[PDB]
Amino acid sequence: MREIVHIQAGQCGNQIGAKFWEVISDEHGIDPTGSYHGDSDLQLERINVYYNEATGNKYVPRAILVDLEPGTMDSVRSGPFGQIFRPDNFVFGQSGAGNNWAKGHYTEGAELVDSVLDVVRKESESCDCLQGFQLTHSLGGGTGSGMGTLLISKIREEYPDRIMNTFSVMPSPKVSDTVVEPYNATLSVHQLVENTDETYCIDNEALYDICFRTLKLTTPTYGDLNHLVSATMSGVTTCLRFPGQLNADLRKLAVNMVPFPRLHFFMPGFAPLLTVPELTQQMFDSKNMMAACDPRHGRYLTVAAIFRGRMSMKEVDEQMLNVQNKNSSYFVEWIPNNVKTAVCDIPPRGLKMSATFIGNSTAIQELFKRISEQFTAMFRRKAFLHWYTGEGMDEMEFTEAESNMNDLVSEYQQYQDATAD
Amino acid sequence: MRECISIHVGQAGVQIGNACWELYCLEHGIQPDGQMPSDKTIGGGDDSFNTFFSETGAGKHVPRAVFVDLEPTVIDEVRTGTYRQLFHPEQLITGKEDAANNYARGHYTIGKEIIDLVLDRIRKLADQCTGLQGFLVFHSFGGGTGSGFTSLLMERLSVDYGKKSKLEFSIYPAPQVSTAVVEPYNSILTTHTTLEHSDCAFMVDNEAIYDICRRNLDIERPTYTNLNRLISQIVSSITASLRFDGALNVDLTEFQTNLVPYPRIHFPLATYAPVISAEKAYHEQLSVAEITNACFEPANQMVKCDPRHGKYMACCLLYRGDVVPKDVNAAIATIKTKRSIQFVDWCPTGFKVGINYQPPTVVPGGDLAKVQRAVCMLSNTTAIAEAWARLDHKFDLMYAKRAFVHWYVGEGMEEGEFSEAREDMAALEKDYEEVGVDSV
Amino acid sequence: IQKAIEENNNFIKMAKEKLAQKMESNKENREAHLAAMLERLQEKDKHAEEVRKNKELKE
Ligand SMILES: COc1cc2cc(c1Cl)N(C)C(=O)C[C@H](OC(=O)C(C)C)[C@]1(C)O[C@H]1[C@@H](C)[C@@H]1C[C@@](O)(NC(=O)O1)[C@H](OC)/C=C\C=C(\C)C2
Ligand SMILES: Nc1nc2c(ncn2[C@@H]2O[C@H](COP(=O)(O)OP(=O)(O)OP(=O)(O)O)[C@@H](O)[C@H]2O)c(=O)[nH]1
Ligand SMILES: Nc1nc2c(ncn2[C@@H]2O[C@H](COP(=O)(O)OP(=O)(O)O)[C@@H](O)[C@H]2O)c(=O)[nH]1
Ligand SMILES: [Ca+2]
Ligand SMILES: [Mg+2]
Repeated sequence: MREIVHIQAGQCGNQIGAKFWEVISDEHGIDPTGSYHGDSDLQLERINVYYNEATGNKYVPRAILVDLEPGTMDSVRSGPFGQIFRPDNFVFGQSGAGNNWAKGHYTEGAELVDSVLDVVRKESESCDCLQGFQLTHSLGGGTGSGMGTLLISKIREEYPDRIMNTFSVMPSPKVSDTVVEPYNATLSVHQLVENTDETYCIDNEALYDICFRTLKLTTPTYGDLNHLVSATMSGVTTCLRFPGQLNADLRKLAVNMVPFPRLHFFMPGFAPLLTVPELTQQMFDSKNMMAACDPRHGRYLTVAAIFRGRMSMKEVDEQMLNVQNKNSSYFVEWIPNNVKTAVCDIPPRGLKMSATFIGNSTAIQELFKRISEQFTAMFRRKAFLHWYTGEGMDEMEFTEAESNMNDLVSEYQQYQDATAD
Repeated sequence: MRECISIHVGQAGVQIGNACWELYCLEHGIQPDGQMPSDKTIGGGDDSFNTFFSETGAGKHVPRAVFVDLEPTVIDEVRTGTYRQLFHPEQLITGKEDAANNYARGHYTIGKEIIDLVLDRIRKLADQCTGLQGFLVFHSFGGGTGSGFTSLLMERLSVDYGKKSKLEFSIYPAPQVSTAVVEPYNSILTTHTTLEHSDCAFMVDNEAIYDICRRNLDIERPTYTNLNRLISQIVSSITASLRFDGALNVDLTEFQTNLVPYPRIHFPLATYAPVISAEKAYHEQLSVAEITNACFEPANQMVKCDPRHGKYMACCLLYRGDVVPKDVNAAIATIKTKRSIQFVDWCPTGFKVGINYQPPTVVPGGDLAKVQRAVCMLSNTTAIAEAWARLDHKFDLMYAKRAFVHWYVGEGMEEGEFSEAREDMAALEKDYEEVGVDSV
Repeated sequence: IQKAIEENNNFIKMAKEKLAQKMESNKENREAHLAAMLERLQEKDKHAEEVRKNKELKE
C-alpha cells in the first residue's frame, strides 16, 4: 500500500494529533485496543495508509509522538486511544522548550532529533511504499514550532523524493496570551515555505471566531477549537483514507493544488458547523473557513472539495458549477477547471452529510500579513531578543524570515492580479 | 494468423480492457474460465477470433493482451474479478507507485523501472504469433501513466518491432470526470511524443460519451462503467472485421488505407448508432436508413466537433447485424442529397462500406438496448482539429504562467520539451487546415 | 527494396537514439534537482553548527 508516517510535535501537535487519531479510529471502526469491530469493508480497504497491521488483526497507528517535555506524553497515554499508540514511538525529552523557537530548532531539539529520526526510520523501513509524512504542530510555541521545522528539514534530507505535509496551527492573541508567538510563527513560515509541499493553515483566530460568533461559545476552551480541527483533519484526509479516484494520495493532491512550489498554503473549510445547495454555499463562505481570511478578497488558484454522506451526485455536480459560475471573478482564469470535487459516501460521526473545503486562495496573504503586522512591531522594539540570541541566533535570521514572508505575500498578490491575456 | 496484441495502459486502458474483453467473450461465446464449447480445434486454430485469442491445450482461450499500470488497485480488480481465470498472471503487470498525473513520472522516473519487464511480456505474446499484424494501445491522455508511460512504450515498441502497425484508442480529457488540472499538459506531451510512432489513433472525447449517456440512455450522472460499456461497443465494431469472417466483411487495414492520407493525419472521427435505452427501443425498430442518418448528427460523435464546418477526406461505414448492401446504398443515396457532406477536392467522394453479419451484443444489466443492427462510421474530417484547438488553448493558458510546470521539471523534464510539444501541435493544426484547402 | 530496408532501419535508429538521449538528459536533470535540494538542506545544518558554536563562545 501507500503508507503515511504521522508525526505530532509539541503540545498543540499532540493535542490535535490525539483527537485526529480518535476521530479516524472510529470512522474506520477500531477500538482503543486496536481491534476492528466495524460493518463496512470500505473501512479496511485503505487502512494501511495510517495504520500498521500487527499479529491478530491489531491495528496500530503509524504515529510518532514528540515533545521536549514529558507532560503531554502522560496526557495522551491516559486519554482515550492512549493504549493504541506504540510505546517505542514515544520520544520525549525532559528539558522543555518554554516557547523558545531557538531551543526547539538549534539547542534542546537538536539533541533529541536523532532519537526521533531512529523511530522515523524504523517506521519508514516497514512501509510497503511510503508516500510521505504529515506533521501536526503549532507555529507559536517552541517545540512544535522550532523542533517541528527541524524534523521536517532532517526528514527531507533522507527522504527528498517524498511528500511533506503539515497541519500548522497559526497563533492568535484571541486564544494564547503569549506575546512572542509572532516571532515563532515568522521563523517557522520561513521553514515551511522551503521544506514542505502542502501546509493546512489552521488559524486559531478563525477557530476562535467560529466558536464565539457562529457556535455562540463565549469563553471557548481548547476542546472546542480542537473539535473543529479534528472534523477538518478528518475531512481533508477522507480522499486518502477511503477508496476514491480524486486526490487519492498526497502527491496527486499536491499536483492538483500547488501551481507554484512556494504557494502551497491551503485554507481549509468545513460544513455544517442539510441540502446539497446550502452545503456548497456554506463551504465557500468566509465564515466557514478555518483560516481568518476572506476568500472574496482574493482569487482561488485551485480548490478541492469533498462531500461526505448519501446524496445525489448529479446535484453536487450541478451546484459546484453554480458556485463557480456565480463567483467566476474569484477563480483565476489562467488555470482552466481548477476546482475538483470528490464524494465519499461514508459520512462523519453525527452528521448525515458534510462538506470539506481546501482552497489555494491568494487571500491567504491576509493571514501572513497579520503575523507580519505583529512581528514587525516586535522587531523594532527588539523586545525579547536576548532569549533567541542567547541560544546563538543572529539578528539577520529574524530579518531574513521577515523578507521571505514579504515575498510570499507579494507572490500571492502577483498571481491574484495576473490575467490570461 | 494476423494476430493483434492489445496493450491496456493505466486505469482507463485497464478498465476499458475489462469492458472490451468481457464484450469479446460474449460475442464469441467464450466463458469466464476460457472454455469455448463451439471451438472444436483444441489447442490452436486459424479462425478469425484467434487474431485476438490464443488457445491452450486445455481448451482455454486466452486474450492476446497485456495489462500494465504503475499502481496495483485497478489491475487487482481484474485479478479478482469475474474474468480472472481468462488471463495468465504474467499478462497483468503492476508497479507500486503511480505517476501522480505527471507525464514525467510515467515516462521517466517510474516508467523506466518497469518498461523492460513490460516489453519482455509483450515479446512473450508476440513469439506465440505466427503472423503478428500489430498492436492496439489503450490509454488515457490525462493520466501520468496513460500519457507518460504509453509514449515510452510506443517509442520502445518502434525500436523492437520496427514499422509494425500500432493503433491507439485514446481517451480525450473532459472536465466532468477529470482527475487532474494538468491533463492538458499530459495530453499535449503524449500526443507530440507518440505522433511519429502511431499509425492510427481513435480519440474518444469523454464529454462526447458523457453527453450521449445522459441524452440517449437517460443516465443522470454517468460513471466510468457507463462510459466504458459504450466505448467497448465502438471498439468492438472497429475490431469486428478482424475477429469475424464474412463475404461483405472488410478488414480494418483496408479502411486504414483510406483513412490516413498523410502520416500525421491519422485521427479518424468515430460515430456509432443506435445508442438507445431499452425503454425507448421497445416498439421502435431503427432501420438501416435511420441509424445511417444518425451517423451525421454531431450529437452521436465520439469527439466533440462540427463536421459541417470541416471537409471529409474519407468516410467508412462499418455495419453489423441485419443489413443488406441494398438498404445501405439507398440510405447513402438519401443522405448525400440532404446533408452537409463535403469532401476535399483531391479525394473521391465514395463511402466505403463493411458488413459483419454477427449482430451487436450487450452485456447483462447494461444500459444499451439490444438491437438487431448497428453501424459505426469512421470518417477522417478536418473538423477534428477543433479538439486539438481546445486542448492547445487550455495548455497555453497554464503554460503562459508556467503553472504546475515545476512538478515536471522536478522529475527531470525541461521547459524545452513543453515548447517543443506545443510547437508540434501548432504544426498539426496548420496541417489539418492545409489539407482542407482546394487545389490550384 | 534496399531503400525500404534502409528507411526502416533509419527509423529504428533515430527512435533508439532519440530515446536514449532523453533518458540520459532526464537522469542528469532530476539528479541535479535532488543535489541542489540536499545542498540547501546541508547548508542549514552547517548554519546550525555556527549557531551552536556561537552559544558556546558566549560564556
Ligand atoms: C514582569 O514582566 C514579564 C515577565 C515575563 C514575561 C513577560 C513579562 Cl511583561 N512577557 C511580556 C511575555 O510575553 C512572556 C514569554 O514567556 C512565556 O512563554 C510564558 C511562560 C510567560 C516570553 C518571555 O517571551 C517568551 C520567550 C522569550 C521565553 C521565556 C521563557 O519561557 N524561556 C525562554 O527562553 O524564552 C522563561 O523561562 C522559562 C520564562 C518566562 C519569562 C519571563 C521573562 C516572564
Ligand atoms: N473514459 C474513461 N476515462 C477514464 C477512466 N478512468 C480514468 N479515465 C481518465 O483518465 C484520465 C486520468 O488518468 P487515469 O486513467 O485515471 O490514470 P493513469 O492513466 O493510470 O495515470 P496516473 O494518474 O499516473 O495513475 C482522465 O482523463 C480520466 O477521466 C475510465 O474508466 N473511462
Ligand atoms: N488549537 C490549539 N492550539 C494549541 C493547543 N496547544 C497549544 N496550542 C497553541 O500553541 C501555541 C503555543 O505553542 P505550544 O504548542 O503551547 O508549545 P510548544 O510545545 O512549546 O510548541 C499557542 O498559540 C496555543 O494556542 C491545543 O491543544 N489546541
Ligand atoms: Ca480453435
Ligand atoms: Mg492509476
